[PDB]
Amino acid sequence: PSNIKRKNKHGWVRRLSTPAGVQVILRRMLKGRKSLSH
Amino acid sequence: MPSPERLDKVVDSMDALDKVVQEREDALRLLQTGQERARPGAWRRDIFGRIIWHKFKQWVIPWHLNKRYNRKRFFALPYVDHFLRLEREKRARIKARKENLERKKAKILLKKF
Amino acid sequence: ARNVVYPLYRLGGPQLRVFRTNFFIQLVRPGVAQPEDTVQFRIPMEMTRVDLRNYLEGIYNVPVAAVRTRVQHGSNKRRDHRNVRIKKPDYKVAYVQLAHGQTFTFPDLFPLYSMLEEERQQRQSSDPRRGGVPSWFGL
Amino acid sequence: PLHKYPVWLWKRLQLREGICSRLPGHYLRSLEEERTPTPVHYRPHGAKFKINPKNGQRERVEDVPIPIYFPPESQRGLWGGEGWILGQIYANNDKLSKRLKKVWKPQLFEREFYSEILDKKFTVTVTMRTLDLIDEAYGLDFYILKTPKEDLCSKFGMDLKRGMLLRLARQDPQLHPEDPERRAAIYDKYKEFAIPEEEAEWVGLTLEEAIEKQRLLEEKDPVPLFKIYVAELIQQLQQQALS
Amino acid sequence: LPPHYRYGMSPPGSVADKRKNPPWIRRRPVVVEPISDEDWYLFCGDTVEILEGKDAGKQGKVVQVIRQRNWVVVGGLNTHYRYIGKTMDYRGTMIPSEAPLLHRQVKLVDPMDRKPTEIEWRFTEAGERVRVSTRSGRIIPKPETWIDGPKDTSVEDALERTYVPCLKTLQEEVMEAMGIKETRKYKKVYWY
RNA sequence: GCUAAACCUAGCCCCAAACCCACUCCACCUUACUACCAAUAAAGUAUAGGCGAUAGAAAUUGGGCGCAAUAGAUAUAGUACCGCAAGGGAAAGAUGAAAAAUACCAAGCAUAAUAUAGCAAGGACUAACCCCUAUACCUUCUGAUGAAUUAACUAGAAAUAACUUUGCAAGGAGAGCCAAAGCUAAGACCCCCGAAACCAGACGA
RNA sequence: CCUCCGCAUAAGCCUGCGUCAGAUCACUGACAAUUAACAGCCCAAUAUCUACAAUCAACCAACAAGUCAUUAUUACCCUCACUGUCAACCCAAGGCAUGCUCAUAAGGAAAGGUUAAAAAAAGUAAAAGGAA
RNA sequence: UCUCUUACUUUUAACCAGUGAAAUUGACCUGCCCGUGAGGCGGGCAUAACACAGCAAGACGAGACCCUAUGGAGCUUUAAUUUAUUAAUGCAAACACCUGCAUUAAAAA
RNA sequence: AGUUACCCUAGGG
Repeated sequence: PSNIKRKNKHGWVRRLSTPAGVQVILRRMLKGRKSLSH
Repeated sequence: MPSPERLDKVVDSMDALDKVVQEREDALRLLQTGQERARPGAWRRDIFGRIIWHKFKQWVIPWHLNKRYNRKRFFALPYVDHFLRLEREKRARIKARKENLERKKAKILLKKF
Repeated sequence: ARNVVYPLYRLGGPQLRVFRTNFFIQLVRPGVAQPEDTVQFRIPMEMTRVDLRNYLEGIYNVPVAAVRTRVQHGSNKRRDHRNVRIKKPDYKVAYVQLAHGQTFTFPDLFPLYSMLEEERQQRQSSDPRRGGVPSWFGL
Repeated sequence: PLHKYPVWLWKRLQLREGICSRLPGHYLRSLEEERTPTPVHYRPHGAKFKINPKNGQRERVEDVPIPIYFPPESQRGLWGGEGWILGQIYANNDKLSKRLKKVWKPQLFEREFYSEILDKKFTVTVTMRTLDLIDEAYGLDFYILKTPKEDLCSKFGMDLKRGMLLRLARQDPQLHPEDPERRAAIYDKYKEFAIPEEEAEWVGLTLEEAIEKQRLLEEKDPVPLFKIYVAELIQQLQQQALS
Repeated sequence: LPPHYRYGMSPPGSVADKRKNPPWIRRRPVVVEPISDEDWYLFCGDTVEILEGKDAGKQGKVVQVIRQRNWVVVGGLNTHYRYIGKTMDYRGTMIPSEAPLLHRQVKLVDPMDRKPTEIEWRFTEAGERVRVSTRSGRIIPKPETWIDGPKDTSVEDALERTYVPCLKTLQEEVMEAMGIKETRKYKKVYWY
């Protein structure tokens, strides 16, 4: 377990870095997840 | 606590004082400048395609050489509009459910009384 | 002040002044033994050490010699009926050492029934030698 | 449930909603037009009706335009009404063979022209067909101000058009300074395509570009309530004076 | 407080209320007939006549109103009996307890006829709105000192108008009156 | 008599109508929530097609015989929980006017362990047993498979022709369609669970 | 009587045997706490300097050929802010980076009570022989 | 190790006390011999009921191998025909790059 | 067209 690693791969910045990650966040926002990212 | 009501009374008094001073400040601002809000802002459209009220921050350098600011995306690419439509439909569903439930409740009320 | 934007400072600019401070403070009894000149406060998260010094010196005319701060973590180990964690908020503790050899000790704060009580002396408890027979009857 | 409006009508609904509604009427019309670009990569039928050799009866025939893919490089250059044909073929022109993907690309020529009205040497990537419509239109100028938007299918073409139409509308003396007779000769040479300046301002604008222009146009500093109230007080004093 | 929360005799926050309505109960909601705020006509201190149940025909006074359930508690009427102060070994003391009555089971009473009558809310020149009886043109009025302390502002000081309306901010008035001088001028920054 | 049972109403579903949302202050693309720097009909017709499986025009014409807590939304909540992540994804509540009034019914057991012998019964019998008779069931073979038990849930969807029953009748039909007794209308025929794969786009390694 | 463990830091976790009160081989509510010197959190530009290992670095001894640095001019005067600091703890159902101690000054408990059957597991001892 | 096993200790075990699973389970009032096709059928025989501890003969409980599917997937080629492409050439166009049309191979279906 | 001791799935003996 590592916080640096976790925030590097699944974090908000990494998600928004690409259109695929933006789509992940959009999917999770449509579903209503409390946690959209790490 | 000996008398907890006076805490609420003090809090209400201070909220009233803040309201009064704020009213004076905004009246003066409307008079001198015509602006309605103290903090400058804009209507922008973030990466997820939603309209937001972006509140501005104070900076030393202008925006075109602000490295961090220019990383933010105030526009949506065409892959968002499908998700915008699906969110619209989700909101529509919630509203339809609510309005129908209100009508059913009214029917029940009229049935009983 | 809390929950406000601060005007940005630039070289040779006017002093930042706050006219109606927004953060409020309490002085709480220490949970452990402390030196005589130490006063303990619970303080908002945004309030700094310099802010607390100036706050006490200005509003309360208290000559402050040292200030130390720590952030206390509130417990997240308690749950609703829905197994959802309930947060006790975190807070800031300040330790203020007073100046000029002054001393502080926390003061000793906190140093319809008539008929109920008047019938409480009218039990007329059950007599053992009666053996369950109601005592109301005059026979 | 159901939407009140079909989804394909949502763009048209949006055009009537906000800042799009405040745009000039002629520009919104230009956006509304849907007329068909001239055939380029397919041969149109001669007539609406035709007798087939199979059953000998007359049926109506329609020409279904072959889709053309315009890569973004085309918007920098000036191709004809022509672009890429992303299609499929049969292996040896026999339907009993495999179906395999083909792309038909044009031949791009880096030619160099002179816009007389704008008085500039432009290096442009074109096609042989572009040179043909150039020859038939008798000049880059006439070609640009004649060929409609769908037939031009180029953003650079519409930038040239907008510049040209503005230069006509403005009667701009900056074409040829200290040379009025040639300026007048060129300006009369294209009297046909003279347009009002307001109309020329919005020609060839993409919708986002038009919204940006409009939002600049109506961006005004909010007038302080002080002078509104002063004017109101002055007006009230005038009314009281006449009483 | 949760939705469909059940209003009762105990106040919505009391100890008895938290016991009766813990944060996890979901009971069947009570159907309360919607009476508008300007259609309500039973107030605390009102004399009322009881129509239904025990104590029918007896007149009393409205002690509490629970408007979330169209409830009127007529003091000393509609009464059962309960024990209070029930300890381990003491049975407690019996006492009369009131149960709420719906507004339909209660009528208002004229101050001179002393009979139950319907009421309408009529406008008056003197008072913009007030109750009136139906059996007669009689108005029914609405029913129901102090020492200043060490930290209570006197009315004389409270109401005094010290405000001169001007075109200066509190910051500026306070700086001018407090004699705080600032020669340094703000260097404008970029907002975006 | 224990365990338990029972309960209606939260809400939801399908329509109709109507085109929706989105700045208290503050914070949030950096390790997010971080003050601040380079219709209908034409018609299943024409047509297309390993001319076959199939595909198929145009001209032209013009509130509830809904669910009611294993149901109905997944929804008490996209929560708890699971997963590094994308992602997956629950369960459940019931008094009354007032709580400022605290019986009778599944299985499983208990009251109440058992007595030669045997699909556990049937014929009986004065009589429980003793006597006589009796190769569990379902599926698949021509004649091994599954199941502790209780409660709930759980599986046949198409009217061309024909037939029956009506209406009207050389005509029927509320355009189009059919007609050498036909035509119009109705009725009545076509299940559930259970691969490897392939493709597209993400997420991790 | 055991100690192949311990004590700190890192990483991870996040208040998870502190006080008061209650219920439950014999967790809940409330209150309280970790205080910077340790450690994070740095650096004004424009050019321009940075050939010779470590190994006690002295020989020797080599190859795989190495872990390290400034100058010139210009600008510069305000100072001790913010954050981590708790535990019996993490990851899985045994593993764990670094320093210090190498049996402890630190840290723990193999036996719920009895009996002394079989079978089973581990250990010890075993005549004569010593791979049958 | 064995001829050839024996003694002791600990754990386990058995009993007492506390806490307290799982696979399994058509129902069972669950015997032996012989025969038929075996606790249950036929013929003999036996047979009051009831634990606890054992044993492991029977009852009851994976790992392979073959075949089939007009069921898949991969690998190799001199299966089918093709070169979408990539590398080359030849020919058109233009005044070498880019394009269009054919041919030859590798890697491909 | 061969092949799979990497084979895989539904069934059968």
